[PDB]
Amino acid sequence: SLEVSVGKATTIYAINGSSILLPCTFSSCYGFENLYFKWSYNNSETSRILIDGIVKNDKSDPKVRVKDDDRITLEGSTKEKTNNISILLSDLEFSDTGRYTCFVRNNSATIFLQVVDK
Amino acid sequence: SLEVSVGKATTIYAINGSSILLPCTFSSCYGFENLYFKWSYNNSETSRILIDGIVKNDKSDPKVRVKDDDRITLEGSTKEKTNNISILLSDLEFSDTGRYTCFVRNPLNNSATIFLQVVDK
Repeated sequence: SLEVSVGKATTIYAINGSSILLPCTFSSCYGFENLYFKWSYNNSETSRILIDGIVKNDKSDPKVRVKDDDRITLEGSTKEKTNNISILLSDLEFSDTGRYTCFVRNNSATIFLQVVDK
Repeated sequence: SLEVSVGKATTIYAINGSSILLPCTFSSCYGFENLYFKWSYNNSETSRILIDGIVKNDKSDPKVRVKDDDRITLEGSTKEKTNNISILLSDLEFSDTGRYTCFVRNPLNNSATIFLQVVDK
């Protein structure tokens, strides 16, 4: 049915030492089987995988495949209207400032995360 | 096809005296004809209309119907992969801080939310 979005990208400010939710949802007009998704981190120096996973079908919650940061928790859920593959990043440091890309296969969203003191 | 979103809501910080884009896009697997949309401001006693309009079809850019703030410009466009009905709010003041809602109706309905915080810096 009729869906709305604030876009494929946004900027989030988060507090040093705290946690933050990196939001991403997806949808398909023609269903899906074993959908692959991946969260990655980019800054001007380095790039790396954070977590990836599989959404088996439109009635199964996302499941983690590999994870490269213990501070990350998958916070996904599969419901009638929304396929949620958001992640929680805990114990933030200033070095966590950067671009977070969520890639979905069988498109990409971008979170610009800025870690601040207050 | 395959779409991705950062959600139906976000928070945007903007600078006093400047401008800001309030983003919203919509999608319908069933398509649409003469889709109605409305931007409202919600941190008052009663909600204040900002601008509403119509998207005729998947090949026509959004068009303004009524507008209640001359500081607002529709920045919409209709392309193959994206139905954009964002607006630009110029000449920001601190009183512009609040909740912005973008409502869409297909002749069901849905709504996206922008929490705008105006700061001096």
